[PDB]
Amino acid sequence: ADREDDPNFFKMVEGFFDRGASIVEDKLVEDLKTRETEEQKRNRVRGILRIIKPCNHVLSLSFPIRRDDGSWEVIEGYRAQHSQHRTPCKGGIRYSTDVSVDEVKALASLMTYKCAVVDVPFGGAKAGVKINPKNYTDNELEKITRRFTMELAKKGFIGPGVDVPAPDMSTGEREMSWIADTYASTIGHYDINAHACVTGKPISQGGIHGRISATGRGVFHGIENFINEASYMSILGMTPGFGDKTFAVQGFGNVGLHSMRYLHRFGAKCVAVGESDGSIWNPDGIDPKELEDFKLQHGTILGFPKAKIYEGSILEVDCDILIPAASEKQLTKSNAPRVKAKIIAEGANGPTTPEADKIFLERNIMVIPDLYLNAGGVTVSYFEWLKNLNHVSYGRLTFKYERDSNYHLLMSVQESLERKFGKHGGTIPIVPTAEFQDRISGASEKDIVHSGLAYTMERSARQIMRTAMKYNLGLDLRTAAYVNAIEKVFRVYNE
Amino acid sequence: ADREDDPNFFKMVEGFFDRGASIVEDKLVEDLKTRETEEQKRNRVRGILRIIKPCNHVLSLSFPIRRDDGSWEVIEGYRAQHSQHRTPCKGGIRYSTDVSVDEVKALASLMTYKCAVVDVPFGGAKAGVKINPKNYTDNELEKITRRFTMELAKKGFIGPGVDVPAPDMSTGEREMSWIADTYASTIGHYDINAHACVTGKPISQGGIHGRISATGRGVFHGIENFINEASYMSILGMTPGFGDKTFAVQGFGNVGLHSMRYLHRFGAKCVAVGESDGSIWNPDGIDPKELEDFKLQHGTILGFPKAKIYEGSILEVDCDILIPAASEKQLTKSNAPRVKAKIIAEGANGPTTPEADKIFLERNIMVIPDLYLNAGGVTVSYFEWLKNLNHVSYGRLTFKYERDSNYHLLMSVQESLERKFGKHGGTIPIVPTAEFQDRISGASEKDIVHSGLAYTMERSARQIMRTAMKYNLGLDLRTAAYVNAIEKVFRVYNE
Amino acid sequence: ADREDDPNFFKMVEGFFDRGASIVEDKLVEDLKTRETEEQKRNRVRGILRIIKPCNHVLSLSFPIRRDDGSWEVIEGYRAQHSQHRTPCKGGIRYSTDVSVDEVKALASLMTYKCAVVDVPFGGAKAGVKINPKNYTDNELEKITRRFTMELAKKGFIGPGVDVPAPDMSTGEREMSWIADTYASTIGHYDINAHACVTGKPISQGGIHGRISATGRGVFHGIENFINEASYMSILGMTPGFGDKTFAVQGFGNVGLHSMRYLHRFGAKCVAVGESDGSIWNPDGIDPKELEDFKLQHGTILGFPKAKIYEGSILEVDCDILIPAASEKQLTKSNAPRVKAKIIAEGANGPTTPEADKIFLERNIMVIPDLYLNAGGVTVSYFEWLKNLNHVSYGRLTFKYERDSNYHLLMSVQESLERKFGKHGGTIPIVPTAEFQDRISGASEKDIVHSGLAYTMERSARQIMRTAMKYNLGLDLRTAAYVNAIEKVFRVYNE
Ligand SMILES: NC(=O)C1=CN([C@@H]2O[C@H](COP(=O)(O)OP(=O)(O)OC[C@H]3O[C@@H](n4cnc5c(N)ncnc54)[C@H](OP(=O)(O)O)[C@@H]3O)[C@@H](O)[C@H]2O)C=CC1
Ligand SMILES: NC(=O)C1=CN([C@@H]2O[C@H](COP(=O)(O)OP(=O)(O)OC[C@H]3O[C@@H](n4cnc5c(N)ncnc54)[C@H](OP(=O)(O)O)[C@@H]3O)[C@@H](O)[C@H]2O)C=CC1
Ligand SMILES: NC(=O)C1=CN([C@@H]2O[C@H](COP(=O)(O)OP(=O)(O)OC[C@H]3O[C@@H](n4cnc5c(N)ncnc54)[C@H](OP(=O)(O)O)[C@@H]3O)[C@@H](O)[C@H]2O)C=CC1
Ligand SMILES: Nc1nc2c(ncn2[C@@H]2O[C@H](COP(=O)(O)OP(=O)(O)OP(=O)(O)O)[C@@H](O)[C@H]2O)c(=O)[nH]1
Ligand SMILES: Nc1nc2c(ncn2[C@@H]2O[C@H](COP(=O)(O)OP(=O)(O)OP(=O)(O)O)[C@@H](O)[C@H]2O)c(=O)[nH]1
Ligand SMILES: Nc1nc2c(ncn2[C@@H]2O[C@H](COP(=O)(O)OP(=O)(O)OP(=O)(O)O)[C@@H](O)[C@H]2O)c(=O)[nH]1
Ligand SMILES: N[C@@H](CCC(=O)O)C(=O)O
Ligand SMILES: N[C@@H](CCC(=O)O)C(=O)O
Ligand SMILES: N[C@@H](CCC(=O)O)C(=O)O
Ligand SMILES: [Zn+2]
Ligand SMILES: [Zn+2]
Ligand SMILES: [Zn+2]
Ligand SMILES: [Zn+2]
Ligand SMILES: [Zn+2]
Ligand SMILES: [Zn+2]
Repeated sequence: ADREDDPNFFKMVEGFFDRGASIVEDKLVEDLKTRETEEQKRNRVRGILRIIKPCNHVLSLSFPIRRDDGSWEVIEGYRAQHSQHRTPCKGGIRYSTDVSVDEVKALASLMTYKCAVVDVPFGGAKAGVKINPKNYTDNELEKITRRFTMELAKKGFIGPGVDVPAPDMSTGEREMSWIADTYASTIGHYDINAHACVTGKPISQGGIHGRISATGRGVFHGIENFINEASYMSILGMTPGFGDKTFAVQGFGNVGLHSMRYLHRFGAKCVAVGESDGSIWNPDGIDPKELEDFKLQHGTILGFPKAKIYEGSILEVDCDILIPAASEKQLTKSNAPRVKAKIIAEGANGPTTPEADKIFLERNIMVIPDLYLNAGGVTVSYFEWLKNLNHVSYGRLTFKYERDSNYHLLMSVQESLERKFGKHGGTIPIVPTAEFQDRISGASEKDIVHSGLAYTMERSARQIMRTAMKYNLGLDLRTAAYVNAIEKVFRVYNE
Repeated sequence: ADREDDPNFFKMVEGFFDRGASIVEDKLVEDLKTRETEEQKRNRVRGILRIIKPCNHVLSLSFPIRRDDGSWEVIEGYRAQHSQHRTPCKGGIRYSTDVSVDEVKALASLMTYKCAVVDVPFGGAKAGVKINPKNYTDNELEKITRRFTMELAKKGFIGPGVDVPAPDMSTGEREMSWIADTYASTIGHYDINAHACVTGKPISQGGIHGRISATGRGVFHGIENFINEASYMSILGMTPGFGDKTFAVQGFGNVGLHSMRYLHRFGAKCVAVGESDGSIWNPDGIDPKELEDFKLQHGTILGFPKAKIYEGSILEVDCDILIPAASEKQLTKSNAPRVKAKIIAEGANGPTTPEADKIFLERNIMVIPDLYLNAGGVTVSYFEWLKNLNHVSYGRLTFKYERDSNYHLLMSVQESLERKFGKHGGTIPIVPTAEFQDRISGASEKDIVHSGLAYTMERSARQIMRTAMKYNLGLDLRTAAYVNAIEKVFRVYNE
Repeated sequence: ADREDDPNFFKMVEGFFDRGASIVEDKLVEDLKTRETEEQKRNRVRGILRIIKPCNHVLSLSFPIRRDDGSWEVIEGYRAQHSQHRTPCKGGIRYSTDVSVDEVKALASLMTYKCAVVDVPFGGAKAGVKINPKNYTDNELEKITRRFTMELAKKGFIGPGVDVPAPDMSTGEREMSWIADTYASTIGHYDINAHACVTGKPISQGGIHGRISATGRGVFHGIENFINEASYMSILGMTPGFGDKTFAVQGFGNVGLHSMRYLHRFGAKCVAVGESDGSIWNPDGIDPKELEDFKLQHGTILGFPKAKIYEGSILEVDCDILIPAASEKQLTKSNAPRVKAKIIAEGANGPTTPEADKIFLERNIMVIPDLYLNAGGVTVSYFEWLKNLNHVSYGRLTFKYERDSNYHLLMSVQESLERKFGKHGGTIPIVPTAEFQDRISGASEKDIVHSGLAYTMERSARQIMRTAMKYNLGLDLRTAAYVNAIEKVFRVYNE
């Protein structure tokens, strides 16, 4: 959404993909042990990547909606299913007038690779409805998200075993609660797992802890996994830890709000927030809760008391971490050289262009790629789907057993020691640390979503770092991610 | 029975609901953050509350049977589903002549509120067939069970993801076995979950441990949690603990007997048991096992040696704990004044009417409401359903692994204690407690049923107790319960 | 093919089953509660058994294939399903020219009793296709197994909850991956468990760790569980353990190879390998990894540098353990007199005829029977089917949480101890041993596969031993197995 650096979104991801695929093409051919080796392996690798790139299924919908004034409006909509190498497909629904089959094809291709980076067992899919939800009433929105769902279900583009959606820009809990309900009510009344047909749902309708803040929490973790690796902080020329540093977020939505929230909590200082109508600034810090508070009461952030209204690209604030948490293609050729930050935390899906990437590369700015950084969402989504399939709130059946097993464990160590040091020690009590006391009943659902997220973010950071160093990609972390993703997906097509 | 206090079962439970519905009314109202405020909320609340109360679907059957002698007899039956706010619906099949669409309706609703109290994710449901089983041969009872399953199946009132029935009065393992068999042999031949279609099954047919005795056991756990609470035991004027307590039991069925078994087990003296033809009595104690033996032997509890035949309402026996475990509407305004017991443990479904509830409160008899006490049934039926869904005996895959790990964990405390106390300590064997040795391979199925039930019946007892004290219901435990059932259900309907 | 002791495979297996039944007939009768005592107790038992013996269903197939050369070829095939007392049926697919309806029938019956022995909740089934796989192309072997999958799909002889096939002779990962796909391509396109329709799948395609290796790994465990019971090695006249031991293996396929791997890993010297074009032999040891490389490089074992072409029945090689791991009816009345080994571990399916079983009995030769010994297969098959159902890799969500739990757990022992022993201890570190360090995150998938298998095999080993002694069967391990399989399947037969 720019001027003279606005590449076709799908091809822009194909561009990233194609790059990380030459980095491994040698590795893939060497891997494949096919008896007809040769270039008849080089090419059967060439064939396989050629099948991965294009979305397998796209469905373009035109369906009518009775507006609230009575009039009829033909509402446009698409869901692309990138890959089935794992079913079901996974990916959000976006309500925007930028929605096009190519944008939605791209977000789709971005989603399989996002799930490969964090080893989430879904092929990618994405959906968009070409509307601007500020122009519609809640009742209209409901009328839309439901009719969109009925069309998806009858053509096989939603369903717990075939394709599971999620939230995105201008969608969220509410519209997730609608989709779930119209599918379960119609196409899947007999389907035991009907409410696993979409993620992002309200806690009470089958959703999971922290799903709303999930993408932003995972954003904090991806940054932490690098903000603390001195290997890179050296190459950057700045010091480890969050306690030093300063950041600005583009976008105050589910991603941005929660990206701010957590970075602030662990010490970092938010100097600048912006949305589609302006940006505010104050190097002394902006408290996410006051900002949020103000945002909720005023429909905008502009004119926040404890900050100035910043004239100028927030992308170009003076800060250490810039977090694009709005939409795509916001860091482009023309404005990359003015970025002033050292780290670009890609909250959003593909907010930086290939050619901004190259500016950042040689300008020694670390772009942490969307592929990995915003996969907090699908992770905690996958957890939500898994919650649905399992039909049990994590911990429920085992809390009392482990609280029990653990005192009996602890009591074993007590008794053993008292058996030996009869009265020299006397009564050796063996009791939980405050922190083991919290852990003592086993993981709760909240427990699993935080730790399982961390585990994923730290592990997928690692195999990005291990892969970045194995190929000397330096700060080009993006293509390192597409290397692991291309790697894993090819494996499925391979065997 | 009772002819002057025979309220229509559905409206009666509707009453209990409404009551609890009022005390939350201000709470629910202030919770919901709807922007359109003031009293558009208060309507919203009794608007949602007005959808909860009525049953969504009720299915009336008339189907023919060929009796043994060769005649044709027509059997009528019903199944009511009260909610789908949780899929599937859960609820028993009862075979009595009292069955009417209405009692099946009230029973179903009761099941919805029940599962809410007890955090089981099922909407309530219930069936009934208008036969006295006693009057049919085993072969006939089979035909009736099967054809009634086919009717429920075709019209979609049974199925693992729609509606999982279960036992009730005059049905047990045997019948569920036939239900599960004709379902899975016809409609379910393809369902990987065909045997999750019903619960209460023979363990050999998909059942779970202790599902027969599970509602009895949950009765005990429910009584215990209060009887061991000094706050209520002061108010009630009785000693904490089961040691000094005497109790009587109306009904000697699945929940009748096993309630006796577990209460007798932990120290309570069962002085009297009743059935549909009379009661027996002995304030020196009746042993469940001897009584069970005699009953299976002579089809009647009457004429049991070690206890006299008690002339009169066993409900009115002198005792600590009165446990209705028969049909509904047995403690009424007629006989509520002269009950004698200080704790009513509603093992049966809706056994004390609201008129009695009133007397009991200002008499300061404590009523543990069926809502919370007999949920030990679904809770294990929920476990059985979960067992079927997972297709593994709990523990099977982890027994050895957990056995080994605890051993190496224990070993690490040892090798570390010796690493410090070189030889003044010597060799310090760290060994499992006899009880941690039982708990060393991890929880078996049995362990999950026992412990999961215990956790459940207490976690729910606490938030009942907490809600009694927050709204000063004192001993109106039922009203706190519905207050919690409502609060949890309402949360679904609006969010 | 033995020209004087070739019983019809099905009847032969019926004999083993008959044998065991008359042993527990008195047992089944006495347990049977039945009011109708007497011998109408005996006759229901024998009627039920009369139901268990015959296969419930057999599908015979004729379907044409157009060969690579463009000619038309009528491929015959079979699937028999023997029991549904557990759904789905389980059992391998076999490609051979021996595949007859009677052979397929026998193998399927062998599956139901096999899973009964190892407590794998599957009725048994088996399919063959009457082809020499050596005589067809990869392309032709795909058209065949794909069309066979379609024939099996459309008549209900494959489906994740109806009948889950798996590998067997001349089938493997590559065929399973086709079955799985062909099924999930078509019929199962909406099935959330389409990929659980078959086991043996590649790991990237829903397979499980070590399932190729699973069966012989259980052959190892099953031998191990017997080779270490002094009671049985006494009777035998051999030393406990693998230390000094020596074995020959008929068959070098998926059972033969890994049986030979694992036995070799834990001591034993493999002295003969054999296939269908001959045997090799070397008393001083055949290293399995060597023989694999040579096999893989030469498509045969004959002329393996480190052994001599053995001439003469591999079944009569001098060794401690003879392992038939090929086809059935290898050890027959003609050559059983000449077998020389003391433990016959039946990794194959039905390798030993009944007349040869008799000879082995009175020769004091312990045949560890197929029924139990090669059930490592289904068990790990079971594990993968569950893997597919649970849609999560084992441990994924709990690793990080368990790590921190154990560290705080130990940290609790540390600080508790330091609180007592102020400075007379000083700093009392408590750390994981090396072994508990490996388990400190919880069980990985392979962890479960390895310990789950081992658990299953030791437990099943025991209940066979337990049965043998109680029935004074001594070395008739087979009848002990059938006696458990009959016991277990019966008792499901309750209405
Ligand atoms: N769970 C999720 O929702 C996940 C989201 N993502 C990605 O992160 C991005 C944001 O998602 P989310 O934050 O949920 O969407 P939301 O709609 O919830 O929040 C959107 C934010 O972006 C701002 N914004 C949009 N366009 C611009 C612009 N051109 N210039 C400045 N600010 C702008 C909006 O401001 P205004 O309100 O003024 O338009 C708002 O602050 C998307 O690209 C999404 O794909 C990644 C992973 C998961
Ligand atoms: N899982 C369950 O079974 C659950 C059951 N409940 C409730 O428990 C109650 C009993 O269930 P269950 O015990 O399974 O039924 P059963 O058929 O198992 O046995 C019921 C017993 O109650 C007796 N009885 C019935 N009505 C009367 C009466 N009016 N006066 C005296 N005795 C009577 C019967 O006597 P006879 O045999 O002589 O008729 C029989 O002995 C039911 O109301 C059920 O809804 C609640 C939660 C779970
Ligand atoms: N999961 C499994 O695979 C399980 C298999 N089994 C049983 O084990 C046996 C084979 O399993 P699998 O290893 O999969 O079969 P494979 O297809 O893997 O080949 C087995 C081996 O047997 C050899 N062989 C075949 N026929 C003869 C013969 N007449 N004389 C000598 N050697 C012969 C083959 O050599 P050639 O190539 O020359 O035929 C090959 O080395 C069957 O009985 C099967 O049912 C038991 C449990 C599970
Ligand atoms: N937008 C917003 N979300 C919040 C706020 N406080 C908590 N949350 C989110 O609400 C969900 C539940 O929060 P909590 O109940 O406080 O528990 P939590 O897991 O500690 O959540 P976190 O505070 O993010 O770590 C989490 O997703 C939180 O991120 C808030 O002030 N604003
Ligand atoms: N009718 C009857 N049931 C019993 C008896 N003993 C146990 N049960 C129930 O039958 C099932 C099998 O009993 P057990 O295998 O001993 O299991 P358990 O959990 O240790 O038994 P309990 O703790 O007494 O419930 C359990 O659900 C018991 O509750 C009995 O003597 N009579
Ligand atoms: N056919 C064959 N299988 C092998 C060979 N080496 C290992 N495997 C099997 O392939 C699987 C993958 O091996 P690993 O990742 O090393 O796992 P593992 O659990 O340590 O396997 P084990 O060596 O049997 O203990 C396991 O089932 C191995 O048994 C081999 O040389 N040939
Ligand atoms: N749409 C979000 C999350 C998708 C999901 O939760 O499935 C993303 O870009 O990753
Ligand atoms: N009908 C039983 C519960 C049966 C079940 O769903 O398992 C009750 O009223 O609580
Ligand atoms: N043919 C194999 C089947 C194993 C499986 O089901 O994977 C056996 O005899 O056990
Ligand atoms: Zn349409
Ligand atoms: Zn959280
Ligand atoms: Zn009908
Ligand atoms: Zn029990
Ligand atoms: Zn056909
Ligand atoms: Zn392994």
